[PDB]
Amino acid sequence: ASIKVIGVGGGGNNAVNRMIENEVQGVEYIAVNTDAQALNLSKAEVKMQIGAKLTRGLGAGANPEVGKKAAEESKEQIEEALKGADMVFVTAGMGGGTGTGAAPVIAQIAKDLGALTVGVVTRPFTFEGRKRQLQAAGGISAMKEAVDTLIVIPNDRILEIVDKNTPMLEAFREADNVLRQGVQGISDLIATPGLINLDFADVKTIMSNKGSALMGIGIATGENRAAEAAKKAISSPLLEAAIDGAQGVLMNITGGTNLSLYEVQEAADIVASASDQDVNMIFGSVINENLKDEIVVTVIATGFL
Ligand SMILES: Nc1nc2c(ncn2[C@@H]2O[C@H](COP(=O)(O)OP(=O)(O)OP(O)(O)=S)[C@@H](O)[C@H]2O)c(=O)[nH]1
Repeated sequence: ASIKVIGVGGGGNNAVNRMIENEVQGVEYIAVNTDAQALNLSKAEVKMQIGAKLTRGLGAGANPEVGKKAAEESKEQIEEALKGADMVFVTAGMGGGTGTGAAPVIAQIAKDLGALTVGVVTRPFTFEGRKRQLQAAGGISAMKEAVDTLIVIPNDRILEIVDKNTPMLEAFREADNVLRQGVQGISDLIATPGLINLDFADVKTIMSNKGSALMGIGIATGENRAAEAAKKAISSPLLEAAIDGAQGVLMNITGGTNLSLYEVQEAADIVASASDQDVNMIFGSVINENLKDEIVVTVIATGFL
């Protein structure tokens, strides 16, 4: 009922902006940064500057230690901001200083408060350099110890979706959109009750912080949309392990008012047919009025180990 989405650092805050612009509902947004300048470009209602004393508003200069200590300096404000949350999503681009360093601290505060804590983060593009990869790896494992589930999106695979024409700025806008889809694929099923009844217990069921969780997305229009989006999702480049490896699978099929009973059934059956015979699978369905002839299928795969 109290669902919070908390973006951390530049990348995460940009993802929270795409979410606000697509009027994702049912969630309270919070933006967190060590950089005061960037913070004021956030559209989130609550804007939290962390590590005022340590960084004086100037960012964490690409050092995860500073991001971590910034979030520790602001320990009590993060607690106040999150009090009463049943569920907390923590988004960030891993690789820099504030995301990598602060996101784990914020995730741990949320778990400690009893929130169901899901992380949704990206691993950086290979073109960003070995040092960004290293820093990111470090924060990804830190995050896994601090969340109930960590969804990890490998940015390189985004380049296998958008065309090879795409320059950096547009590539990163796509990353904001994958991050949004990872949060929203889950939050939409739980923010409001759908036509398929789907509760917290159902969602707790697919939660594992043992191994990075992975997501697949598929989008289609036209008369064969259900099967095409289901099939694309199970074949998403973002889904680096095959879906049959997963012990847990959440599936979100979203569509417009013409989303049909047979499509739901078809998409659910495709995804279940690709999955392990003993998978624990929870399916949800939501109507998005703004979609017209397009459907979206998201799968979150967990418990690969
Ligand atoms: N989704 C998204 N990801 C971004 C964007 N800009 C950079 N990234 C990714 O996130 C990673 C971290 O960058 P960023 O969020 O901007 O740093 P920061 O966490 O704020 O860290 P800092 O030291 O500058 S204070 C980058 O390595 C890159 O992969 C963006 O605008 N949107």
